[PDB]
Amino acid sequence: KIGEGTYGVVYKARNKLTGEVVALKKIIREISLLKELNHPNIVKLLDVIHTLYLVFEFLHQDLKKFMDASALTGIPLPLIKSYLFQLLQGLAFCHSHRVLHRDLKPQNLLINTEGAIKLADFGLARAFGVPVRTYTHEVVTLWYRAPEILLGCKYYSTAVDIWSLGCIFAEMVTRRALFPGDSEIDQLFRIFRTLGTQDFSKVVPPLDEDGRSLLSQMLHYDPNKRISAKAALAHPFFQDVTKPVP
Amino acid sequence: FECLDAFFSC
Ligand SMILES: *CC(=O)Nc1ccc(NC(=O)C*)cc1
Repeated sequence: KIGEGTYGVVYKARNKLTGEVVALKKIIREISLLKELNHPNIVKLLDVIHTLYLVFEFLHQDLKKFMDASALTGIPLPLIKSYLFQLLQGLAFCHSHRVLHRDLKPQNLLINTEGAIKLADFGLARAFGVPVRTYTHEVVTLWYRAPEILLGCKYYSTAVDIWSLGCIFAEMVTRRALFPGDSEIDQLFRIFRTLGTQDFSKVVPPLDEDGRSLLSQMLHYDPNKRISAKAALAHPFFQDVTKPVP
Repeated sequence: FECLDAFFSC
């Protein structure tokens, strides 16, 4: 079927009884312990079999296709805040379990009609690492990678994911990509030309001051000084998004 | 939610 996600091809050839309806993707095995993770903002891994087959919860439509359809109409600010809040919830859950994505981009942010947004393809940044363009036929989007991975710094941390979630954030406000680079060196040049003037006034105009503060904190070039999902959830940007638990 | 309605019904 339709599907081409980051590391393999996703579709639905079989099904198995009881109206299973899943997404099945073809591409150590500690990704089998990702089956034990449960969070409303994470696409649940149902099963995994090496012969390898991943079977994810089927959600069509991803944040990229939504932003593409919402290109001219834009996205309501409460919906942007809700998506960013849910993605930060998922990132905090994954980082508390020492699980990185290391290559977030809007194509692995699945959405449903209920309004929920879930992180997909997560924690498998070891099955052929993170994609890189070695051949001229390969594409590989670099628009959302943290500068430390772009350079080639070998030590990756949770701070990379935040950086990605930062870029996507700005994108949802402009449905124009923040750092649309076409090589590693051009990506670094764009990043450090933007960051080296930086309140994010001209680059994300429609975003209020709380939003620009949260964005600049999510887009610190230094990964050790980049904001965490925990601290970002406590940002005054989410003052009207936070609601008690019952 | 109206934005979602329109997008998913598209
Ligand atoms: C696809 C279509 O016919 N209409 C459509 C899709 C998406 C959106 N996006 C928002 O409203 C934010 C509008 C209209």
